[PDB]
Amino acid sequence: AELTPEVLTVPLNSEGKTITLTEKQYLEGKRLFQYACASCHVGGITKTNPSLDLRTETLALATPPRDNIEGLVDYMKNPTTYDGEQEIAEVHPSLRSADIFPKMRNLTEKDLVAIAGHILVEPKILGDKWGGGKVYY
Amino acid sequence: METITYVFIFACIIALFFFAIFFREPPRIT
Amino acid sequence: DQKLGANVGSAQGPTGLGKYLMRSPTGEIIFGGETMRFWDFRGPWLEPLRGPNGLDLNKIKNDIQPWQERRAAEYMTHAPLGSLNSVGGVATEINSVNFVSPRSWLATSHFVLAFFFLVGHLWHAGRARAAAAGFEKGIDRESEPVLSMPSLD
Amino acid sequence: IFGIAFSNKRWLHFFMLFVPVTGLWMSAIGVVGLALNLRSYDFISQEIRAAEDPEFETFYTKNLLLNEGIRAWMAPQDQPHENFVFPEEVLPRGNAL
Amino acid sequence: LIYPLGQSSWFFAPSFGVAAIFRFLLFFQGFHNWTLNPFHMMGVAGVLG
Amino acid sequence: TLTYDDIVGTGLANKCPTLDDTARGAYPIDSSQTYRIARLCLQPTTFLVKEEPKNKRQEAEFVPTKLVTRETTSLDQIQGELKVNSDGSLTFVEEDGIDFQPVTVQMAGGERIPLLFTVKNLVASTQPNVTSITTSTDFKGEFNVPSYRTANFLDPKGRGLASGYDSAIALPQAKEEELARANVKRFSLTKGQISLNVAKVDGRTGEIAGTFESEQLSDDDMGAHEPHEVKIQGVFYASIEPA
Amino acid sequence: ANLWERFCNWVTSTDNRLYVGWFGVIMIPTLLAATICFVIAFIAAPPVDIDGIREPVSGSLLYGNNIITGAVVPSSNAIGLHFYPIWEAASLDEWLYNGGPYQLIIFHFLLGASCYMGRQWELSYRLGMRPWICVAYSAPLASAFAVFLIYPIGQGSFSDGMPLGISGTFNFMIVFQAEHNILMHPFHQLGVAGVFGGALFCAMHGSLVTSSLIRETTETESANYGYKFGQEEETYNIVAAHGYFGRLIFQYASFNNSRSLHFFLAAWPVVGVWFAALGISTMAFNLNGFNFNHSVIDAKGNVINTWADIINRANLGMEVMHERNAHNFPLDLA
Amino acid sequence: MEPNPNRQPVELNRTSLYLGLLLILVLALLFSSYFFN
Amino acid sequence: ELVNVVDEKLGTAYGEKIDLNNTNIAAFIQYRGLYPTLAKLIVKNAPYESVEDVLNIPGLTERQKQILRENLEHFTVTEVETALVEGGDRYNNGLYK
Amino acid sequence: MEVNQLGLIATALFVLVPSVFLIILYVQTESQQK
Amino acid sequence: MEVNQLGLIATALFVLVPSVFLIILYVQTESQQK
Amino acid sequence: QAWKGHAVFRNKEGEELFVRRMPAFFESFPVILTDKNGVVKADIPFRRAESKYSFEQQGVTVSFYGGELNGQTFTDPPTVKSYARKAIFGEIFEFDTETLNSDGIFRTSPRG
Amino acid sequence: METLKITVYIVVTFFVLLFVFGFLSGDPARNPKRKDLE
Ligand code: CLA
Ligand code: CLA
Ligand code: CLA
Ligand SMILES: CC(C)=CCC/C(C)=C/CC/C(C)=C/CC/C(C)=C/CC/C(C)=C/CC/C(C)=C/CC/C(C)=C/CC/C(C)=C/CC/C(C)=C/CC1=CC(=O)C(C)=C(C)C1=O
Ligand SMILES: CC(C)=CCC/C(C)=C/CC/C(C)=C/CC/C(C)=C/CC/C(C)=C/CC/C(C)=C/CC/C(C)=C/CC/C(C)=C/CC/C(C)=C/CC1=CC(=O)C(C)=C(C)C1=O
Ligand SMILES: CCCCCCCCCCCCCCCC(=O)OC[C@H](CO[C@@H]1O[C@H](CS(=O)(=O)O)[C@@H](O)[C@H](O)[C@H]1O)OC(=O)CCCCCCCCCCCCCCC
Ligand SMILES: CCCCCCCCCCCCCCCC(=O)OC[C@H](COP(=O)(O)OC[C@@H](O)CO)OC(=O)CCCCCCCCCCCCCCC
Ligand SMILES: CCCCCCCCCCCCCCCC(=O)OC[C@H](COP(=O)(O)OC[C@@H](O)CO)OC(=O)CCCCCCCCCCCCCCC
Ligand code: OEX
Ligand SMILES: [Ca+2]
Ligand SMILES: [Ca+2]
Ligand SMILES: [Cl-]
Ligand SMILES: [Cl-]
Ligand SMILES: [Cl-]
Repeated sequence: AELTPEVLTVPLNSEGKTITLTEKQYLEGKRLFQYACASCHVGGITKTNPSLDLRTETLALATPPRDNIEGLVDYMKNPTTYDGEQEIAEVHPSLRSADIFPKMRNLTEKDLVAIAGHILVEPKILGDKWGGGKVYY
Repeated sequence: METITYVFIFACIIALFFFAIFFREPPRIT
Repeated sequence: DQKLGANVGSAQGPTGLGKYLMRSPTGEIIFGGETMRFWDFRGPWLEPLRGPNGLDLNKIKNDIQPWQERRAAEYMTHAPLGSLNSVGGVATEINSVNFVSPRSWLATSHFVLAFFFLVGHLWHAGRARAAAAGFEKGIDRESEPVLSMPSLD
Repeated sequence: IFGIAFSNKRWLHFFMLFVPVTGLWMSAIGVVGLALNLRSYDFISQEIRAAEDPEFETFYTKNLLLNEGIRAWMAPQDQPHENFVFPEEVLPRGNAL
Repeated sequence: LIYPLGQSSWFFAPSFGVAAIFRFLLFFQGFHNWTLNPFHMMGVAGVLG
Repeated sequence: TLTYDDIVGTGLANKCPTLDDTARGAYPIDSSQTYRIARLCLQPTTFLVKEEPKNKRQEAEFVPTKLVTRETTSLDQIQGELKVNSDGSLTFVEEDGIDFQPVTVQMAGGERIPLLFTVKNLVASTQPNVTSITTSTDFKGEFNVPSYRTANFLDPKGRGLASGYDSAIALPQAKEEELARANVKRFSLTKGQISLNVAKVDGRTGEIAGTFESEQLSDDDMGAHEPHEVKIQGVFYASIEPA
Repeated sequence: ANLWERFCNWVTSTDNRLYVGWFGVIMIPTLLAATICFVIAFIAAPPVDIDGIREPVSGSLLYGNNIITGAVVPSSNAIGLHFYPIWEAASLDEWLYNGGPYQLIIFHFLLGASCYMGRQWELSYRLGMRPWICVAYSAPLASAFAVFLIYPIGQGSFSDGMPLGISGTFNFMIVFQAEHNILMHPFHQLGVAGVFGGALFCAMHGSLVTSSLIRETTETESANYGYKFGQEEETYNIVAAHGYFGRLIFQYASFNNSRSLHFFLAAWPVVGVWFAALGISTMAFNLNGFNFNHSVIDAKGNVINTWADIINRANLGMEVMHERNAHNFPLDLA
Repeated sequence: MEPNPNRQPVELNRTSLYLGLLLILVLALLFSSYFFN
Repeated sequence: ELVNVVDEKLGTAYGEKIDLNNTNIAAFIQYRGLYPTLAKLIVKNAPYESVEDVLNIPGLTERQKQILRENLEHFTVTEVETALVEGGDRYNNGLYK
Repeated sequence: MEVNQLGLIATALFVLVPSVFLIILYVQTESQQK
Repeated sequence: MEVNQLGLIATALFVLVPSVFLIILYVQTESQQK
Repeated sequence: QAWKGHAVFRNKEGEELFVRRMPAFFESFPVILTDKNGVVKADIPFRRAESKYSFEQQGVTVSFYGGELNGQTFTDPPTVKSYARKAIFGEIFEFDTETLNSDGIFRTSPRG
Repeated sequence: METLKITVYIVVTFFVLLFVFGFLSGDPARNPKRKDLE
């Protein structure tokens, strides 16, 4: 099995458009996800709120939809609750709250895209392990 | 009855310690 | 859970003790679950919720600030647990986070050092005594102290 | 210091053979039993009491819970020829963990 | 030899490896409750003794 | 004014506030005004357990017991509506707070009696026409006593209600019938009763204190055995407020 | 001599059947208290709420235990590291419920065993011996400190100290594996090398000395009568022993110097066990065994399990099941 | 310690062994039914 | 005749749909737009005699009402079960991942 | 049959204890100097 | 507790039989000529 | 005493389900039922809060063929569960546990 | 509570004082060889 261009092809938006990430973008995404997110989101779960995970099916049912690059990039700038109802930048890392979450200060737009691509590609590799927790270790 | 048995064996072992120490055959240099 | 509508003062856990809040053995209101052991903990992010009688339910219900939520989340997810190869988290955690707390590095190293230094103390104190008294190299065959002592029995 | 002491060097050195050698031989006998699943797994009196009395707990009953976790959590990957599929809902777990 | 011979196959013998042997220890705990066995306990006393 | 550091480890945190002997006033109730109890505190001082009748079937007595779970017994920071009723009686409707404590007391001879000492969902009322709360006011009402363990609780053999095994797995081929009561966990929900006797009132501050007596069932171990009848006595404190 | 001078002479007397000494002045009462409390508790103590969740665990014989299941159960998680002497309890009944005997026992024991170590130095000094037997005893002693004191300190509770009982010991081990992956920790591995090797070298030394005993007896009597207590001449032929073992392996892998050999016999188990003790004492601060969970990954990113991952599955079983009613939140942080 | 002069050796001859074992065995054969009841 | 009330409830609509009177709050994550805002309001205002009564919660926006209408087919109501609603279990039922 | 469950140990010790006493005395008599 | 009803006699004879063997041998050793 | 007969488990859709048998290694074993292709169709859950395969949800029934229960069908979840628990042991039998005060725990044979 | 506490406190103090004064009572001299270590 290989990390192919098809594995690396993920939805760009809700309107049927895809983007094919390069192997280097995939590596950058893993690195940056580890750097900024894995302390709470290791393996696709969420340690401070296990009810919400990073599974693609879960992201699809989020409001606005988060199962695409644009949705995820927007989440990283202006995170909301699962129903879109409240903005949670004050308690969740984002560019808007880079003042209080200093690890977000050096993240560029390119970086956000790489992180977004990691979140979408990983379950294509790992299946149920991604967002599965210890049961699937 | 089980408890009695366990405590009885333990008590015998403690008595054995006493005899093995204070009533040992003394070591003698020949 | 309080954001979701739980009344955290009256929430009874599986054992009968409060799920979130309970009493210490002297009655102070403290966090529940296993952390009952840690009720002597004091920290700047927690203290504003403390009243005369311990954790204050009205302060908990009304006065928790976003900076407290952030800090508690940060600290919870940087607990000083991790492997020797610096995989952060519990022993069953998967590889992903490269983390061992400086507190763990500093506590473990200094326990090891302190322990071997106690050994060195015993080694050198016992040797200093023996050398001062003149028998650190062994027993004089022609003046063996035990041979001039009465038998024990 | 201790109350007793060796006085015979030949005995001392024989005992040094006897002890670890006898230990290893004993462990081997137990493993021969385990070849047949002939275990010391349970104390029957303990189980009869605990089955009838949900307040009765010992370190013995606690360790069996650990064993049941080990078995359920490790078997599917440790015994792949069995093709075990244990749905999340059947896995033994305590609260939260 | 004897242990796997009493079991279904060589599969359940120890594999020759550090971590593999550790797996063998934990298997014996979870499946055989081997710590509870007085023959293992005598083994422990002879090794530690 | 005492701080946490003044109180910590003294035992005072498990005590209700007291009012001094001069507090024998009256707190006026304006029947057009809405009211709340901002803080209700209950500090038990005695736990009594009704001995199980030998079989004589005379009057079984409530006997003294020894507390073994330390200074962890009081209910506090309880709040709720204090309604003024059309006949001038007052009704307290408990809303929230630290309104339960697991407590274990020990009878002569060693039997341990766990209970969920509680006023959960308390609805307590005074006599009619209470134009002022005075040292003659009393509150009487009932509360809910849920199972001492909640539904996830697992017994020492891993059996539970909302989780756990549903059988005695260590006795794979035992006949199930004799074990049904231990295997099938049940969740108790019963009523308790409480009287609050006002002994002191500060008319100016809205603070009242007195003695209470409550009666409720103890733990039934998720249906494995019969609960005991418990009588709890102690002191209380409440702050009444317009709201 | 005045009374104090006489008392000092008796205390430090080399003629007492059991040496007393100044360490012994502390050791004797503390060990007696620990022993007496332990015996009484092991037989007769009521159940103890070890995990502070009002779920008392029965440790004593009269309350349904046998020798294997029985224990003196650790003090309550509600107590934590708080000092809980008898006089801090409102009654003996409370003291017993909360596991007071455990603290009384382990504190008197640790004090007494530390004095036992000092007493070994002390007598060696009175007898004109070299002083380091006590340094060998520091290994098991350090191990006892690790499981009864240092681990509780690190985790914040004496409820996590090793129980005083056979099955309770196994419970401590299994939970320790779940939480620290001790098997994968090099200090525990050094410990195993220490005790397996200690046993190996014990059997080896026993067998080699026994093999080369000089003929002093007939076949109808024990060869042990060939040695007399206090004789000047060595009772075996070390040259023949070395001649044997040097050929078993090769000449230079065998000791021809008894002092060197006996030093090795002391050093191997003692150093290994020091590392064992330090393993427990450092995992006390959650610096844990090697974690190779999902370390091996294929070209696509599929996890390829190793034996480390199978260990992990066993550990998970222990983790999720231990103290099944004690955790309310998703992470076990102490 | 200086030896105790009151010490005496003890004897049981073979016939006494046989007589004693007979007493004990026959007593056991007699009383055993009552112990089992 | 003794019954496990949770197992029994699994044979009702509680085992098929989100029971507005009993189901733990995380179940509302299953469908778009319900969590956490509506989920909190629903649990807080339970029990309901019928599913449609959820539309009568005070303060709702028109948007919220429409989301509720689109999701009634995923809801049910059954009698309140003490074992499921005590302990604050509707907010935290001891299950994480 | 519903016998007394202590009858077995009672009988066994009733035989063993005095029998053993006698055997001890007999054997040490034999081993004395002729 | 529902223990094995033969455990008592098993344990008693397990102790008594070899202990008695040893006491017999010890005492007859002592009674041999010095 | 007697064979109860062969237990056939079916779900509400009428598909035959098969209880996974206990291997000799296991002192205890979960109750999991699969279709003929090994897909999980029913079980006895430990945690109930997220159960999807409970006998109550899947309408599991058991019918007996041969033995003492020949021709009988049970639909009540307690009874169906009870027989599923026994099916992990293979064929199901009626035992006299009274005569010897049997304790319910397996012992080896003279072969072992 | 209080009488037990005081009793143990006195007992512990007694033995500790013995330990300290004991080792202070010319301990280096209590050996079989060279006593002049002052
Ligand atoms: C108090 C001592 C101490 C402590 C607490 C630390 C702590 C740390 N160091 Mg530092 N360091 C130290 C001393 C210390 N170091 C020394 C002496 C050196 C010179 C070699 C260094 C040079 C150094 C470098 C270059 C780096 C660190 C790094 C780190 C971090 C990761 C460590 C790691 O992965 O260990 C791995 C664990 C081991 C190698 C195992 C050590 C086990 C020893 C051998 C056992 C000792 C036993 C005992 C003392 C021997 C007695 C024998 C007996 C028979 C008598 C951590 C915060 C890393 C980092 O993150 O920097 C930002 C890093 O890159 N350190
Ligand atoms: C107090 C802790 C403790 C102690 C001291 C022991 C002690 C023992 N355990 Mg037990 N164990 C424990 C805890 C402990 N255990 C716990 C908590 C569990 C969980 C249930 C277990 C599970 C367990 C299992 C599953 C087994 C043991 C076994 C043993 C015995 C191993 C004897 C041995 O050296 O085999 C080592 C191997 C040999 C002696 C075979 C010969 C080796 C040859 C000579 C090697 C030649 C090497 C050669 C020169 C080349 C080397 C090359 C190099 C590159 C490597 C011994 C009695 C074993 C036993 O009982 O066997 C009968 C066993 O199978 N234990
Ligand atoms: C050698 C005698 C000895 C020692 C050292 C101890 C020690 C202990 N006892 Mg035990 N006890 C003893 C004999 C002893 N006992 C006897 C004979 C009895 C039967 C009456 C008991 C009955 C008993 C009970 C019932 C209990 C204890 C408890 C305790 C603990 C707390 C004691 C305390 O609070 O003192 C406080 C005293 C001091 C701090 C002394 C200060 C005064 C000196 C002069 C100052 C210098 C000391 C300083 C700390 C440094 C040490 C010097 C060093 C450098 C050489 C401790 C482990 C309690 C327990 O175990 O709790 C869990 C407990 O409940 N004891
Ligand atoms: C109230 C109640 C009932 C309390 C009891 C509760 C309880 C938990 C009790 C514990 C039960 C218990 C004992 C459990 C353990 C049971 C168990 C596993 C037993 C093992 C049995 C067995 C046959 C095992 C087979 C392997 C075997 C033979 C082991 C023997 C181990 C052993 C005795 C080793 C020796 C240990 C030891 C301390 C030796 C000291 C020797 C000594 C005096 C050395 C000093 C010395 C050294 C020199 O170099 C020289 C020159 C001289 C001169 C000299 O002197
Ligand atoms: C069919 C065909 C081809 C046939 C051909 C066969 C043929 C003729 C072959 C010849 C050619 C040939 C030699 C080929 C070699 C092939 C080969 C390399 C095989 C490898 C064999 C192999 C795996 C070897 C492993 C090496 C090995 C045995 C290691 C263990 C030994 C080791 C590490 C020892 C050190 C341990 C150590 C410090 C011990 C000291 C401690 C100890 C025992 C103390 C006790 C003690 C010691 C004393 O010292 C004395 C005094 C006394 C008192 C005493 O108490
Ligand atoms: C590439 C790495 C970079 C280098 C970094 C350096 C790291 C530090 C290395 C540590 C140095 C060790 C020095 C040893 C000296 C010594 O012991 O002398 C004492 C004697 C002297 O040897 C005896 O020597 C005698 C002469 S004399 O005493 O030396 O003068 C002679 O008479 C006699 O026959 C002979 O046997 O040594 C021996 O008795 C035999 C060797 C025994 C091994 C000692 C090690 C201790 C046990 C191992 C620890 C256990 C670990 C495993 C855990 C279970
Ligand atoms: C501070 C004071 C501390 C005192 C504590 C009491 C210590 C008790 C020491 C054991 C005494 C019993 C010895 C009988 C046996 C006896 O009298 O031995 C005496 C014997 C003397 O050896 P010799 O060399 O003199 O004899 C050789 C010739 O007789 C050849 O036949 O010593 C040994 O054999 C040492 C090895 C055995 C070591 C056994 C140690 C066992 C430790 C106890 C384990 C049991 C625990 C059970 C717990 C429930
Ligand atoms: C609670 C702890 C209790 C432990 C106590 C241990 C108890 C030990 C009991 C000892 C009893 C031993 C008896 C010694 C037996 C014995 O030694 O006999 C012979 C003995 C001869 O003694 P002499 O004076 O000749 O000396 C010989 C010496 O070698 C004896 O030591 O005479 C007696 O002892 C008198 C008792 C007569 C007994 C005669 C009865 C036998 C006749 C047969 C009866 C049965 C058949 C009846 C058929 C109907
Ligand atoms: O207490 Mn005894 O074991 Ca140390 O971790 Mn957390 O706490 Mn409980 O869980 Mn896991
Ligand atoms: Ca009044
Ligand atoms: Ca029966
Ligand atoms: Cl999910
Ligand atoms: Cl556990
Ligand atoms: Cl927790």
